Amino acid sequence: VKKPHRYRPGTVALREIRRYQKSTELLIRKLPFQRLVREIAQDFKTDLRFQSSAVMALQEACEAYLVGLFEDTNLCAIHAKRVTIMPKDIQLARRIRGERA
Amino acid sequence: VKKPHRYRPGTVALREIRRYQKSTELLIRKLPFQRLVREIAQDFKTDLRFQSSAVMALQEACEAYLVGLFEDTNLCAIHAKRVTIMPKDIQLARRIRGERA
Amino acid sequence: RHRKVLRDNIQGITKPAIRRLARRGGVKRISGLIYEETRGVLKVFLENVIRDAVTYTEHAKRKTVTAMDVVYALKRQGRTLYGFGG
Amino acid sequence: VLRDNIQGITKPAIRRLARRGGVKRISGLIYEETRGVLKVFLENVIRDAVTYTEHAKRKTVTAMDVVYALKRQGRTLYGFGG
Amino acid sequence: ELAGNAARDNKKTRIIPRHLQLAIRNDEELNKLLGRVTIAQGGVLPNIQAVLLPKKTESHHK
Amino acid sequence: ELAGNAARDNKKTRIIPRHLQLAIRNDEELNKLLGRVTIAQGGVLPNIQAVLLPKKTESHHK
Amino acid sequence: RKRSRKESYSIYVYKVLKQVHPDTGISSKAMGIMNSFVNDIFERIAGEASRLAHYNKRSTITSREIQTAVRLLLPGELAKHAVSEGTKAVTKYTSAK
Amino acid sequence: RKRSRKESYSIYVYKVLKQVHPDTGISSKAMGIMNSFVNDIFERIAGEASRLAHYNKRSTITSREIQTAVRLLLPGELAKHAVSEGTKAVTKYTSAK
DNA sequence: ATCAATATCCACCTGCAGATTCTACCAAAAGTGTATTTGGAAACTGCTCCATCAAAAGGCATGTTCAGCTGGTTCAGCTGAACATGCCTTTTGATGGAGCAGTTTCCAAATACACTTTTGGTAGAATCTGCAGGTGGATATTGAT
DNA sequence: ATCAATATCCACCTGCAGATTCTACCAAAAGTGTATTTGGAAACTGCTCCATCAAAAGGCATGTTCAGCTGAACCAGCTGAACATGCCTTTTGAGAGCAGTTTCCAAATACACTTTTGGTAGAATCTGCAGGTGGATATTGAT
Repeated sequence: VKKPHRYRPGTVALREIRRYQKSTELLIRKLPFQRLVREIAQDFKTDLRFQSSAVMALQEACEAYLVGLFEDTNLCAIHAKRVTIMPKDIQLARRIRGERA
Repeated sequence: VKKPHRYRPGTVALREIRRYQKSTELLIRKLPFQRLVREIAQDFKTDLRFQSSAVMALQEACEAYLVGLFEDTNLCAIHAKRVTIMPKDIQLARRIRGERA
Repeated sequence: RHRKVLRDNIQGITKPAIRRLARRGGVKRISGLIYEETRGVLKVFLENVIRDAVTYTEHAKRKTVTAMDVVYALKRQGRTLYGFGG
Repeated sequence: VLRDNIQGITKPAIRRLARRGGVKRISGLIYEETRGVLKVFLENVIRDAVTYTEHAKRKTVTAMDVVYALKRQGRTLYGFGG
Repeated sequence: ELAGNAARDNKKTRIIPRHLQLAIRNDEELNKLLGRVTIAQGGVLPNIQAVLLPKKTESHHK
Repeated sequence: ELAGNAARDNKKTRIIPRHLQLAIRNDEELNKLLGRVTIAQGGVLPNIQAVLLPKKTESHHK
Repeated sequence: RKRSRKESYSIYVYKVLKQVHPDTGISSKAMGIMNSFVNDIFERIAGEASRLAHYNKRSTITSREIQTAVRLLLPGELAKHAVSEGTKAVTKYTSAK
Repeated sequence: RKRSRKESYSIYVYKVLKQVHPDTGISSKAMGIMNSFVNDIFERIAGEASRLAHYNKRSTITSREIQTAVRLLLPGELAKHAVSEGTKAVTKYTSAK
């Protein structure tokens, strides 16, 4: 070949969309998440221990929350006639759903 | 003055804003709202009667809900670099709040 | 005569009232199309609420809808209301 | 080296999450914001969980504590008991 | 306490609902606790977004 | 029942959670009942917003 | 030999699944999901029934309270079919004591 | 002359108001609002405390459970101040019977 | 249109972790009978809902005028998806041994329940004043010029 | 910018519609006493969890590269705000239904004891499915 084969922008991203939409495995790595949780809980109470299933539960809850947010965010972005998401989109969605924080 | 006095566009609305935000009186007239309530109740059960305070309470709830909706609407509008609200904004707001339609 | 006041129905909820409500929401400039959609939205909300109220009414074997039923119906939809009892 | 440990949640994992949301294009500034956002959610959950844990005068955190703390934020969870 | 302060702002000696709404919405924590509550006859805050207000460069222009 | 229909549709004889999520979200009424529930290992529905997809003007145009 | 006892709704789910689709199995995780689901609906309905009974100063829960709660919580046609099933169940049970 | 008796929390609120801002009154409607507010908070706390009791197989609801519920519902410094008031109050109660 | 490159679906097909079957028990469901508690069908009382017709006050359906917003176009940057490459944080997979989840004993600390005795919280009838409303006039604000 | 128009802010006055305060009582709070529970001290076990190692391997960090995207300028046009008005819709005031109590009881339903008894823990087998193996398509982009 004279040049390397190289997909155009969007195609491979869309391929990844369909792949991850077809499967269900968790996307966050186990160990870093474990260490994060342990550090925060340590900040609240010391020398705690964690069942594996509680960590898994937090994992599932976080990923579900994130995907829900990004979905509504994407709608907000499309509303402004763009395709690239930006922080103010997230802030808008989070302000409307009442998770103001 | 030969010319009748005339305010520039975008001032009497502001005057309305300050007047209605300083006060708390209900904006909608009672009778058509009352007739609407009775008409809608008829389609579920017949020969119902309504206490006045129940209708007043419903009116308050409706106005607060719509007021909040217009706030969220205007934010959705401002995100699109407009000042005029339109239906697709409303549809977006209701999609984000998690309601049905 | 066909008067049927603007429909003998919701269309008596005139434009300037909606305008006033939009003014309370901070709005400055409104399109003509808002009005109809708003009415539809309002209708939907009312329907659900009234249904619940009437259901409470049906449980106690009454034909007069009370304030308390409405308050509870508003509570279940996450729109708690103060100032009309409980 | 560790970077306050939130950085274990790498960029491409966030990118995969966004992909599952149906998003095509992501700005480089999202990631940092997302991290902060995530932290808040977790913090709230864990607080509630630990509080339940503290009431039983236990030192081991159980899944059920998390499930209840999620239930109270209106994000009810199925599939981990109770 | 908050309601009484808002009452003194309007030179009224008797607390009315408007004052309670102002008290709740201006304190962050209560607003979180009562985020999904409607105060009857409460109204809302005068908050208008800066963008929809006229141009502050409306001055000496010849 | 709905899950088993989806199972036969994917040529699998044993039920797993993905089937349940597919069954719930594809029915309007159950979606309303379970709009704020997370099924573990459930994933999401396939859905791409129409406007983000490339144009169908991808063929001989010369 | 000291050992525990954990209750669940596994067997009943299994019966129903064999009744509607005799030649088909289900994993344990999905069974867990169904268990959580059942428990959640049980909690919701009982809570609503309680609130109704308290507002009318009646100290007893009957099928009527459950029915009202169902019509409030569940939407439309689903509520109708469920009400019909429950009504048939009660009428057969009271007939065949 | 059937003469009813509808209870409320009005008078206590009025006392507190005269304690904190002596030269000030309050209408009836606002008092009704505050009454509904108190009722709401009471219901939330009691429900939460109940669930806490059931999860740990305890049949007594104690001050500890109330404390836990308050730490859950309320944010930060408000929780701390409320807890401090409660602890002071229970400490005074336990001694000076 | 055509044809090379990469990614994706589909026939054969095998050993096993998870699924199902099968024993053997005993912690939950029914029966019998009883003691205790209720929701709902008759009387009765006092708010307050049904929604007409004159007379009058003030809000809207219509039409008219024009400034300033929408939303289309063109385009100069710019920035973020694809990708190769290395290498290096994690994956499986074992092994230990400390200690919390959880169990059991049992009785000292905390509460229902049943009675009696104060008592203050709540209708209802007499007094108050802050604010609605009115009256009037100085200053702030829009805008023509 | 300066001056006219004109709404808004703000002083001063009166009375009455809601606020506040007095009074005679009955549902409710509280003190005894007992019985009846119940949750924390004490004592133990055994499953599951926290700190280590070793051989890969698959994912992250970093560094190039270019197609395609996000504002900024500008503007034809449309479309929705500001006022005259008249005109017409909305406010106000002159007996029986039904919510709210009360009797009081035929019916409903908790609770003590036994007798079963299907449900569950746990050992002992099945087999569909996570992998693999390989071939045939189906998108995609270059040209």
